[PDB]
Amino acid sequence: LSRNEIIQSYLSRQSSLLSSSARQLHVLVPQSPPTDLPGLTREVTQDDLDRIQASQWPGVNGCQDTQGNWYDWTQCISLDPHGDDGRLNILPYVCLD
Amino acid sequence: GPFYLMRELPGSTELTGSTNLITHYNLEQAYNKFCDLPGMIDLPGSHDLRSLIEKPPILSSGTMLAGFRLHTGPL
Amino acid sequence: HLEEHLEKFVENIRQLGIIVSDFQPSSQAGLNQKLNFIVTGLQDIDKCRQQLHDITVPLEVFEYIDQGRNPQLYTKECLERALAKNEQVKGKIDTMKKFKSLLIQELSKVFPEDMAKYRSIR
Amino acid sequence: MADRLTQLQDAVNSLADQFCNAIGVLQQCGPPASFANPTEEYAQLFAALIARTAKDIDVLIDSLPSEESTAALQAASLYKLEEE
Amino acid sequence: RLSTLIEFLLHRAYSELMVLTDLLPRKSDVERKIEIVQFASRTRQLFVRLLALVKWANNAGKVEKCAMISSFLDQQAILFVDTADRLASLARDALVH
Repeated sequence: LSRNEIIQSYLSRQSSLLSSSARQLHVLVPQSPPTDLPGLTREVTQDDLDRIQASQWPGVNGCQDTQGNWYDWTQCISLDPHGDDGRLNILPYVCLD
Repeated sequence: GPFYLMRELPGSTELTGSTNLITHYNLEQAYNKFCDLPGMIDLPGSHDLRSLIEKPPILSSGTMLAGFRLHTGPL
Repeated sequence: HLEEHLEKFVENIRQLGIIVSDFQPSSQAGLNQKLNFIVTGLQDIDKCRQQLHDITVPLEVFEYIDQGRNPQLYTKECLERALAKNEQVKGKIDTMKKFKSLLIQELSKVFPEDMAKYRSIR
Repeated sequence: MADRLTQLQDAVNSLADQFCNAIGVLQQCGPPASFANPTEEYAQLFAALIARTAKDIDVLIDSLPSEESTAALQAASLYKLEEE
Repeated sequence: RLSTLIEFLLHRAYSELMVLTDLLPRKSDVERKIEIVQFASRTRQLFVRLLALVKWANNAGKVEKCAMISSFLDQQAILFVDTADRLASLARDALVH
C-alpha cells in the first residue's frame, strides 16, 4: 500500500494478465423477443425440444463462432479478441464431473 | 442510450492545485525578491551562553528608584 | 514600527553604557544606568504600544534567530515549500490528465461506438 | 469452479482492482513539475491492461447463454429426458 | 504573541537589572565593572534578537499566506490518497463477499 516498486508493479501486471487473459470472436446474437415461457408463450410442443436436443441452437445449446467452429456447453473455447499472441480461453460452462 | 448513472461534472476550472497558486495569491514579487540579519543588524551594532538564555526565554514565551539604588563607586 | 526605533535607541544606549563603564570614568557614569532605566521605562511604553500592535509570530522565527541567520531565510524556505507542494500537486494532476487521455484513446480503439457516444455526451 | 461465470466474476474483480491500482500508482508516483518516463510507461501499461480486461469481460458476456432458454424450456427438456 | 514576549522580555530584563543593582554595591567594584559589561552584553543580545523579530514583523503576513497554501495542497493530496483508498476498499472487501 505505502510503496509500489518496478518489480512489484510488474508482478501486479503478470498476475492480473494471467487472471484475465482478424477478429475470431463469437458471432453476435441479437435480442430475442420469442422466449418460450414468458415471451412467445408456446404451449408445450415438440419442435423446440427436438431442436434443443439434436440441432444447433446458438443461444441455448452452444456458442457459435467466426471461422465456423461450434462449441457446446461442455467445451472450452479458445479465442483471440485482441491483435496479440495472447489468447482468451473461455472455460466450459458446465464442467460435467 | 444514456449510460447508467451519468451525472454532471463540476464547473470547468474552479480552484484546483493545477493553477499557479502564488501568482493568484499575489505573492509573486516577494518570491522574485527572495529567490544574516545578524549581519544586517551588525550593520548597526558590533557583533551578533546568556544569549543562549535569551533564546531560551524566547523558547519559553521604579526607574528613578533603580537609578537611586544603583550606588557603586568608580575605581 | 516605532518599537523598532525605540528598542534600537535603547540598544545603542546600552552599548554606549557598556563602553563608558568599561572605561575608568572619574565623572558621573550613573547617567548611563539612569538612561538604561529610562530605556526600560520607554520599553514599557513600547509594551503598551505592542499591546496596540498585537504581533503574532511563529516559534521557528525565534529558533532561526537563535541560529543567528536572517529570518528572511525562513521566509525563503516557507515560499520554497509552498512552491514545492504546488509543483507536486500540479504534477500529480498532470499525470492524471495524461492517463485519462491514454485511457480514452485505448478504449476508443477497442470500443468504437461507446467512446463515440461518450465524446458526444462529454 | 472452472466455469465461464467464475471467469467473468474474476474478470470484473480484476477490473475493480486495476482501477484502485491505477489511481494509487499514478497519484503516489510522478515527476514533480515545471511552471517521469517510467511513470509515463506505467500509465500506458495500466491503460492497456484496463482496456484488455474490458474487452475480455465483453467477450465472456457474449459467450454465456441468451435470454432464450427460459427455465420452462429447461424443465420440459428435463421431463422428456427422464422419459427417454 | 510578540506583545507577550516583549512584555516578558522587558520584565526579565528589569528584574535581572534589579538583581544586578542590588549586588552592585555588594560586589567588588573592579570586577563588578566586568559583571556590568557582561550584563550589558546580555541585554544587547536580548534587544538585538527582539530587533530581528520586529524586522520580520513586516514579513509575517506572507508567511501566513504560505501556511494557508501549504495546508490547502496537503488537503488535496489527502483527497487523492483517500480516493485510491476507498477504491481499494471497494475492490478487495465488498466485492469479494
